[PDB]
Amino acid sequence: PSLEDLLFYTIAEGQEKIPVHKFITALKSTGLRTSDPRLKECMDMLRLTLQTTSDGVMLDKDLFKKCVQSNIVLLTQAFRRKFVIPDFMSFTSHIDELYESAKKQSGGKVADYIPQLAKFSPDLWGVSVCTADGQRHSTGDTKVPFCLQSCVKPLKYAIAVNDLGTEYVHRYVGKEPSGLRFNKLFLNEDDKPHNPMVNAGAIVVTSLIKQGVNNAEKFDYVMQFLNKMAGNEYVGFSNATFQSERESGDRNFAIGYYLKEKKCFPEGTDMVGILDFYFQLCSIEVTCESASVMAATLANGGFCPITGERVLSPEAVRNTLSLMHSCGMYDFSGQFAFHVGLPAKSGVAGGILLVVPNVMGMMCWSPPLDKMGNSVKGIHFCHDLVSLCNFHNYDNLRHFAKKLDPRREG
Amino acid sequence: PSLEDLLFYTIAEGQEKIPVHKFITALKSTGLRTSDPRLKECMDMLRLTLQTTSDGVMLDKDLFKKCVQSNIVLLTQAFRRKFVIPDFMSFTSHIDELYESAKKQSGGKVADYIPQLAKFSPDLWGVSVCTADGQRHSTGDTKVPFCLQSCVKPLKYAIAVNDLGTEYVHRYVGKEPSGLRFNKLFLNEDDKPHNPMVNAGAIVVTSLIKQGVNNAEKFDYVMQFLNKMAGNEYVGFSNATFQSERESGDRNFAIGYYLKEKKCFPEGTDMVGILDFYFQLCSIEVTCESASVMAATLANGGFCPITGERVLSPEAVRNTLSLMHSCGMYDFSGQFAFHVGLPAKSGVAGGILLVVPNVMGMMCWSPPLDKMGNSVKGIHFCHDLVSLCNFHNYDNLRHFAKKLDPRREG
Amino acid sequence: PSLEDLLFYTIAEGQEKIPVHKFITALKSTGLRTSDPRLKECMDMLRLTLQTTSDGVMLDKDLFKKCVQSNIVLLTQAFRRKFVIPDFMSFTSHIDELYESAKKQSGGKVADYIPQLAKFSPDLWGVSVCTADGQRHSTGDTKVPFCLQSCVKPLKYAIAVNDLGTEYVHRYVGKEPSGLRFNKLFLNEDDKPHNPMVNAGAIVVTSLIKQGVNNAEKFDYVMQFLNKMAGNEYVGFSNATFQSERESGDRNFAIGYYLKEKKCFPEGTDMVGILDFYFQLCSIEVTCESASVMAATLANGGFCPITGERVLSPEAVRNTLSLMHSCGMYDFSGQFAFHVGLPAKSGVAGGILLVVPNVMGMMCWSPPLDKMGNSVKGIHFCHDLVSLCNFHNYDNLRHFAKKLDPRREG
Amino acid sequence: PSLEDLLFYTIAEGQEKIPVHKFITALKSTGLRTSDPRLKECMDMLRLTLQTTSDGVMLDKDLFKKCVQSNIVLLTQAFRRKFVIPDFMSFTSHIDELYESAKKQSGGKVADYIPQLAKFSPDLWGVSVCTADGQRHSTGDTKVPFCLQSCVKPLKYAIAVNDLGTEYVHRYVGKEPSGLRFNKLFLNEDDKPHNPMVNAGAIVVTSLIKQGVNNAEKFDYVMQFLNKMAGNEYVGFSNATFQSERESGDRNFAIGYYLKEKKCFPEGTDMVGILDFYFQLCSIEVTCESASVMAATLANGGFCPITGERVLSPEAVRNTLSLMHSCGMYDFSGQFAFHVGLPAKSGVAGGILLVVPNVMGMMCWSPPLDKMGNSVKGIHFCHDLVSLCNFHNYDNLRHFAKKLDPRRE
Ligand SMILES: O=C(Cc1ccccc1)Nc1nnc(O[C@@H]2CCN(c3nnc(NC(=O)Cc4ccccc4)s3)C2)s1
Ligand SMILES: O=C(Cc1ccccc1)Nc1nnc(O[C@@H]2CCN(c3nnc(NC(=O)Cc4ccccc4)s3)C2)s1
Repeated sequence: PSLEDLLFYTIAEGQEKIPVHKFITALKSTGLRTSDPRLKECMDMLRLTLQTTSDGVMLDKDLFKKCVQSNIVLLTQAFRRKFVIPDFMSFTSHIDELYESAKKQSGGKVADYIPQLAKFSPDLWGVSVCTADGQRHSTGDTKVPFCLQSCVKPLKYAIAVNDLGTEYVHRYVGKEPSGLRFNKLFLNEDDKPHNPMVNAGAIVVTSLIKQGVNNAEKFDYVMQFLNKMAGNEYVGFSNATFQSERESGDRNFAIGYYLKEKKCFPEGTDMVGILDFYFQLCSIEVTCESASVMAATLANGGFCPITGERVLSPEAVRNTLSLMHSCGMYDFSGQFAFHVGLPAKSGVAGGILLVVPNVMGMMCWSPPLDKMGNSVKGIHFCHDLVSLCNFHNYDNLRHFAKKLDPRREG
Repeated sequence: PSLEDLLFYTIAEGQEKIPVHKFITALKSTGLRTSDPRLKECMDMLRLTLQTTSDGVMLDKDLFKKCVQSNIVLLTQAFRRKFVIPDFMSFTSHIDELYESAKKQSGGKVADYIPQLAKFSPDLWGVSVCTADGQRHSTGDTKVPFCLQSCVKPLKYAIAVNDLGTEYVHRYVGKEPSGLRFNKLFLNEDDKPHNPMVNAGAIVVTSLIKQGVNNAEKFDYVMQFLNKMAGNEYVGFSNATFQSERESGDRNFAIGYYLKEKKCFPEGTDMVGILDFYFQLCSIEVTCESASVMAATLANGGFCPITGERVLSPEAVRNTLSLMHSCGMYDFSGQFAFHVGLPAKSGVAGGILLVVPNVMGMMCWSPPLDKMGNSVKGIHFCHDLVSLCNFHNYDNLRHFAKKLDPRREG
Repeated sequence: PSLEDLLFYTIAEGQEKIPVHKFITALKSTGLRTSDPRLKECMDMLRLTLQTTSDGVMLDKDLFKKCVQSNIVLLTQAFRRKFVIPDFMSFTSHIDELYESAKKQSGGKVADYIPQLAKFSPDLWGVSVCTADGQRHSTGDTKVPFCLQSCVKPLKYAIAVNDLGTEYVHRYVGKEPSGLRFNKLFLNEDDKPHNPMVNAGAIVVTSLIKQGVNNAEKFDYVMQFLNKMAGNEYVGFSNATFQSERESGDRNFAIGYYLKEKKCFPEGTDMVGILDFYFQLCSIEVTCESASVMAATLANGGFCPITGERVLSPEAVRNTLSLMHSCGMYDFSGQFAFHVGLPAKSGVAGGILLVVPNVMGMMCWSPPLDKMGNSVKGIHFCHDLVSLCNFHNYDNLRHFAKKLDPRREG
Repeated sequence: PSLEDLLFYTIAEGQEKIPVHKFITALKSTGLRTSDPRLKECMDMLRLTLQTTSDGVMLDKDLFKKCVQSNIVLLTQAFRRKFVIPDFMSFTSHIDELYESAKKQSGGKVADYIPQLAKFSPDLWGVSVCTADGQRHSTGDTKVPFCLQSCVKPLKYAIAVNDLGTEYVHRYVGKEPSGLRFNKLFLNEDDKPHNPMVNAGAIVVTSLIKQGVNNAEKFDYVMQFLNKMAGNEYVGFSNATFQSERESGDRNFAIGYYLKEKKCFPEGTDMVGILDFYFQLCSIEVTCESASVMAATLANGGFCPITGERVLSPEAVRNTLSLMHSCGMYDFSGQFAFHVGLPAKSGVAGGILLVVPNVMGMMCWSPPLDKMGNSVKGIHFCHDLVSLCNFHNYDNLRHFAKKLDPRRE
């Protein structure tokens, strides 16, 4: 008996050897990417044996075992259809029609707040999927960088809860939606911002991360933290929006000064500096692939799906998903929690960092926003997504009408 | 091969025949109860053949086989560990520990609004479980009748959505929590009550059920409905509470008139009569066992777990859980949604109607309310429950730290 | 070779005989209805031979031959997938999603002009399809009667051109849209109403049908036509609406008198009587199944698709479609012609008579009008339909980007 | 089995060889022209073997194969009568009678406003066809160059929507016909010109193409666009016409200043410069064969029929065909939309750029205009054409009286 041989004959045909063009397209059809970090060791050993004999792309029973032996447990669950979406290619084609049915919603206005965001083209539209098992798919402008803006608010909240714990973090920021009331107010009635997803609350959260060290070290700590959430995929920084958001942020300055008398920061806070750190964190750049992985990290209880590493404590992810449910889409949050039922977070660059817990993480991106600040195409996509699969938070995994459950086979 | 045979040797021990108490204790240890409605044919023939011969209580291979023949698909999931809680015996032992730690919380005040709820003892405390598969467990004062009071609000909202649909019903009622600055107002800014879980909204929803018939017919139409949600377990009516809620509903009479003014009911509504219907629906009686099956029907996508009949549409159940999530615990809702993450509804009688979607429904009952109107022991129980199992809506089903997952073996 | 046999083994499986439910579910899935008038002999002889032996139910090669013998030419085009939409099962599955996306549009207000249209519920919403070959599908409230109102204008225009020819009819009525300052004016500068689709023009056209005869026969002559256009499905008359349009038609009276000094009718016209006839023609009743067949006759060059009968001359059908293109949706006509590109007609009752030439006719109905008088749901549906298929008048039948073409296989 | 063999034997006679005149006249009778760009390799391989031995003009099955292998799938649908007009030879003979019945209509007066248009003879008259498959036919004066004038308005509108998209373009110009005495006003009540086919709208459209570059580069971008649209057939520039349109263009200046005041352009517009661009764009030269291919690109969903290239987005072609339907013939537009049912666009030079969607494009040219500005012969031809074939937009492709349908056998 052997796990490697059994997998060999499943791909082999009962034939003697496997061409390695056939092995990787068998692999790519599980949705995995040959660049998966949990597979380097297997593809490190395939570029090795694809120089030893440049003739015969072919692989014995025994040559197969020494390329895959290292990663075999992850490869067979991929090949025994044991990933969270077993027929991943069927699901991606649904992602495709979902992408392109959203593609003809030309409504919306791109943020003119800054010359750096009006800059971005209204025809950009990208959707990226990463499952809790690492299966990936993209369509549209999926590797164009854009800034997270307020899509970083759950990520910095998670970091704060991860390092400091729920109870401390919420001495300083609430945990409830304000109400379609106070788009306008900074503080709840305990003189705390309502929740980490609104600018007043985000700024307070930003004040908590890595106290006692300067703002350059603090920023690097969030960036290496954000690196782990993304499996070390792309996360950058556009100094252009950063310097443009510091010239044009009188209300963050309004909020900041509002927080000082009201003694909403912890002792020793340099508010004007924290405003700079906040402006930096909102100009962090990602793609939808990058961001989809961080989404999937939250989809996966704090484990990065493409590295297997523990990034965020489960307590941090639960809280972060809790509040993205209720507060994550500006004024549209309650409507969104009702009709979509997914923890999501939107940003002025056109991003929606969407999380389907226990299934997949996603990132949508189209710069045209509606009049509540949400990517028009993005909102459309998530409505269609829940309208077609039982990813809604309170769909039943047993009785779900004419919806699909991509989590199951036949 | 034939299931009744396969199941026969599973209990048989490899022995000759199965005594019927050995079969009955094996079944009850799966958590099913011999009175299960989906088991009635099987238990009708065990009582019959234990009259056909008053000696030897043992069961041949066909004597067993033609007693379970009608019900075999359910008995096998029961005996093959295929229910959603496979190790139900330890899970109830946890419910017991959970029950008894809430039992030493002597705080709270019993609602003295009317002599009928001040009548109730502060030492009454009951918790009842019913799973999406029909498994039951109770502890404490579990068959004492009490009125749902506002535990009926999700149930009548579901009924309304089932017959009229989301889009119609929500012409008349909102779908968001007010904000804990608006426990006080009746209407949001589209002049709709904020959501079905608050008195103004329940009252509007009640105005929608079964228009065109008188209040006696409406009441029975809702009552037959609650019978189906409860698998025909106890659903009653306390006329004592109803007549006393007719004296002391100046706020409801306030709300009713405020709503008729603002053109909030559908045309042709007799508001004062709807108020009478509303007081009726709030004085409908249950026990925790009755009501736990009621909750399990929403846990189960609208199928009553102990009868298999479809009671509520999936759209009705999803919306009802969506709004119990955010609006279900009066002012404690946002705190509840954060710390417990379970769709729940409380009532001034001491009830909390709790739903763990895809797993189980429950009803806890202790009349002493805290200063926000929620059962003290109930609130204590629900916090302990999710701190011990990954039932929180945004717990991860794969990575959940030191919590238990009763959905899996060990 | 023989045509009945060839169709026999195509369904037969090569097997036995054909169960007659298997023949009829095969027939219905082409979209035909067993009630089709061109199939009456086949279903008469199938109901007959399912009495000749009450106990079959199967079909010999010679028994199949004598049930389909009279109808074989139509059944083969149905079974050789030679109808204008070959995969009708796909297309109706799309129509359903189109219907359900329009169902969530709660905007609009029902015409309260007369108590007869305010009666109608805002949640009535029906869509019905009939192809140039007779294939049908409906969804929603498709056999609820409503009056054509101004959906009759294209039809009476067609009747007029069919009997009198283009050149005579347009002595009295123009053939161009007014332009959106002239919603308000009755006559162009040749002292003719602008076109047959606006009230002044219809009223003049009403004056041309069946001159020299009294109003009872005139109405009856139009009713014979509309029965023929609908294959004798439901077309009725609402005396309720007619008398209320008799009370509240000061404008048609205003218009009627304005048309009389300017000598706009033919000699010998009794203007007030013509106004009465026009009021009758507007309160004629249909359902969307009924009316969808009327649209399909215009889609089909004047032949009723479900009877094969020639109803309108090609000249009448072309002109009526020419003018529904530009003038058919009130103030929205030019926008509708741009974004939808289909000959359509709207009515105050909530109807939209839509024609996809050479393909199919449809009738959408939801009584809520927008602020220009067009069914909100109808307008929404018509956008999504063309946004989904290459039916736009000026889509290309070869290069049409990511749109669907139901005229094509795969 | 092999297609070059099959096509060889369908042409061959069943004899062993084909004279290559028999192959060329058989090819021209499908209506394709040996100059078709999609046949270039094929004619490269017979320009070559028509030197290997200069007499003995005949072709084996393997020699035939090595010239047509490169172009084989386009050549058989040509020879298996699978083009959208299978019997092109009768259709062109119908186009001929339509040409000659229209040629006897001398009504009209040549545009006399500028000397360069007075220059043109009243008896010049050309009609050229190009089908969605590349079949070509002409009659009369079909590569005498003349300016598009206002026949360019759909093309610059197509370019605009192709690069910028429908929603942007129609921020600045409407999408409906004005009303028959609103020929005189420049703006509707949203302060946009009514549509891209009227001068105010065209002038605004001209303001949208290729912003941020100077007017020499702008003009070159449009001509690269028109080159692709015509499959690189004739497109020129009459500097004579351009100088008469600038000396004598007071309404455009009126329009330009009226639009600038009402802020009808996008920010950063140089109005007097855009008027200059608009005047040159209107002096672009074509022939009827040239333009008929441009028409055929619009008949064909934005793909040029003689090169296979994707030129215009499908969204762009639909909108342009939409608006040529309702707004394309000046005051005669509504009448034309009723009786002809074809998207057409007329110009002061005497052109009518006509499109039969999914079938063919054509360009008519006779300089005598009627009293609404449309070529008399062009208008006559467009009436007779639909009077003969079910090309009317709302003709039925199934029940169509005695009109003939060249699309079927
Ligand atoms: O003008 C409108 C419009 C309007 C609409 C309908 C009716 C009337 C007016 N809206 C404004 N929004 N913000 C404004 O000014 C500043 C920025 C936000 N600031 C606040 N944060 N938190 C607050 N409240 C408490 O903290 C309660 C509290 C609870 C317990 C103790 C102390 C205070 S105010 C102050 S003005
Ligand atoms: O007890 C206090 C204490 C208090 C605390 C701090 C300062 C002093 C006093 N305050 C009261 N709260 N409620 C009261 O009773 C009234 C009956 C119901 N009323 C309303 N319901 N819903 C509404 N909706 C809109 O108003 C939206 C809307 C609609 C159109 C435009 C704008 C907004 S009004 C209010 S008294």
